[PDB]
Amino acid sequence: AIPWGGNLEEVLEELEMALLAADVGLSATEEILQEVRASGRKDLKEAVKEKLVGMLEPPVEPKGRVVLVVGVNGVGKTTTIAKLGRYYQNLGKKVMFCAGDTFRAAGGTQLSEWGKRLSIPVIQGPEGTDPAALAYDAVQAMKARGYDLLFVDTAGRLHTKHNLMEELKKVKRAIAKADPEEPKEVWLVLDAVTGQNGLEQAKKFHEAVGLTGVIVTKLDGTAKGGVLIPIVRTLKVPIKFVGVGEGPDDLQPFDPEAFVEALLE
Amino acid sequence: KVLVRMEAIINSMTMKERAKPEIIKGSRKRRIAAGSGMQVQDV
Amino acid sequence: QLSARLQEAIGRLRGRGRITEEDLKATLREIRRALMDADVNLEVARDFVERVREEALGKQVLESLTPAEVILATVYEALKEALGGEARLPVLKDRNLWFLVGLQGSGKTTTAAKLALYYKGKGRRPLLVAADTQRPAAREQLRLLGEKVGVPVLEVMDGESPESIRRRVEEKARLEARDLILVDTAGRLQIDEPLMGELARLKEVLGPDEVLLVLDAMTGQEALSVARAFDEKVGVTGLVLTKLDGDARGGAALSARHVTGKPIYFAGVSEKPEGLEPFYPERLAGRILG
RNA sequence: CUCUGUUGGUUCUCUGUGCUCUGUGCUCUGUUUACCAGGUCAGGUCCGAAAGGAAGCAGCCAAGGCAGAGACGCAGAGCAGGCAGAUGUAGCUGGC
Repeated sequence: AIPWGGNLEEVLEELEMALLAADVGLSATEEILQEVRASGRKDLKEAVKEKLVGMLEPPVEPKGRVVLVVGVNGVGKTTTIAKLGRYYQNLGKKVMFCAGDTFRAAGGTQLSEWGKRLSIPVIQGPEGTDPAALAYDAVQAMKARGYDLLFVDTAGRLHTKHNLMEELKKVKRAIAKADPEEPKEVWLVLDAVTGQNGLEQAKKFHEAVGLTGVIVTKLDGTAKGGVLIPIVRTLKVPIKFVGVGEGPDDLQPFDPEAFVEALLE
Repeated sequence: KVLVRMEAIINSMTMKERAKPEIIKGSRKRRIAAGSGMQVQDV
Repeated sequence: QLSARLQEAIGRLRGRGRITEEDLKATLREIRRALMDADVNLEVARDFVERVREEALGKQVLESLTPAEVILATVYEALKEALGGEARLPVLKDRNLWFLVGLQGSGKTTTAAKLALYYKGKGRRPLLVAADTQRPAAREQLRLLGEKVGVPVLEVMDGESPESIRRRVEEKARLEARDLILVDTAGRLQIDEPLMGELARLKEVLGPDEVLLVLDAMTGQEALSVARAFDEKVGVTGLVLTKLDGDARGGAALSARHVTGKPIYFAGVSEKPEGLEPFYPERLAGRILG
């Protein structure tokens, strides 16, 4: 607990104990402390809150129709798409899924179980096929029939391997072959238990396809997940959604005042 | 992938070219290159 | 040579002046979470920072001129003492019976070929025994690695009693005059009871002196659950840390000694039988923090 | 320098007897031939995301090929071993 209303030496010290335990950064945490010391304000509870909202900011409606969902291993990419299908069907949008996890075992069969529960059709395929061209047949079934949104699924790939990052560039030019305007929105799925490895992941995925939004999962535990602050500082990429569970209805919109309130506790 | 490309040049050769490598001239170098899928500089 | 998290935690205290009691708790919370990224358990990381807290007030870090050079020196000497201290080798008797236990995919058959070449050039005579029957082609794997070094292998049949195995081990170690006996067991879990009750029966009939536990460097938070189950039911007296060739830190060795209290002896750096060097608590002290 | 019967010599084709030599016809068998408009084509490539396709050299196989052992048809050029067969023979010397 941080005591608000004491001396200048104890308020700035207990603030550093809460930020470094929330996975913020190295040069990111050092930049916040130098701005409060040269300000000169008595109300230190509202002074730090106005600085943290400006670091995150550069219903939520997408810019395009086809969205590309990317991520690494152990984050739950297939679990995030199941939450995004419940939020948009209550408003009035026609959503359709696309399976692209044929590299991992039981990955393309996982989205088929959540697709029969939400009554949303999934475009499947055999094991050992290409996930880039299976997304091309999903764009041709959107323009011919009459669907609004489309979510593409990817495989479990790392940032260190160059052989799997060149396969990610083949998914971008596959959707751009049918419709030159698409893709517009590229979302990334990160975890809350990740330390300083999440900063190295965001720089490699922006050089490949180009990120326009970041989503974070597993916020219901002991981890706060403040690894979103150093990404909007250098790359200028905004935040979209937050995940507070494993269920379909567990998806709340991004509120810059509610994320800072739970970070300092 | 360098080892399988070296064996690829020997597999396109005849039994007289493997036992005697000095007879492989300009007319023979183009037959071995087009039969393996490589260039003249690789042979 | 330090890591990303420990380059800013020790780096911000340089050129500021004298510190308070609130600065010590702010630095120790960063070392606690730097261990969790280096594959150490949360219960062991909480008990480590409470040990350094009592040693920091004794050396007087509050009245010191340079705070960054004292905190970095206390964690370097406390981690060195928590891993073993110095390079200690096992006590060699007239008749030695060693045991190699572990998990699935840890490399128990790979470590059995390393200990058969290190003691052969010094003056001791090795002997290999294979008790792995559940895994296919496991008795053939130690036979190919035993011919590479020149040590004879003893193969156990399927469905044999623990009293019949001791009858063939004491017969081959008397005629050929073998002193060092290496027993290679099968891969089993911590929660599986039928396989752990057979291992406790194999310890009672034979009667070993040094029981070595082969643990991998890529083991996460479940490193405390393996070391507690193998000590109370069976009885671990030694630890071996294999696969230190990659980008792994090897923090699973800290979560294993805190609950048992038994020192670590050997370390593996390569997949070849020639790649074996003694455990140095000074080399791993700059790898977990680095 | 009548012809006849037994009987004697060359140059004809030929028809049959079975041999032997060559070309073949093609075929059989051993051996020979890098690429130069054959078939199948391991790798290794390329075209694709893939599914699926293509060129394509070795090899081999085929085709060209070089030679003998083949039953022999179909045939000409050969000798001397053949008792010997079918319609003419022309010159010279004999014997009847």
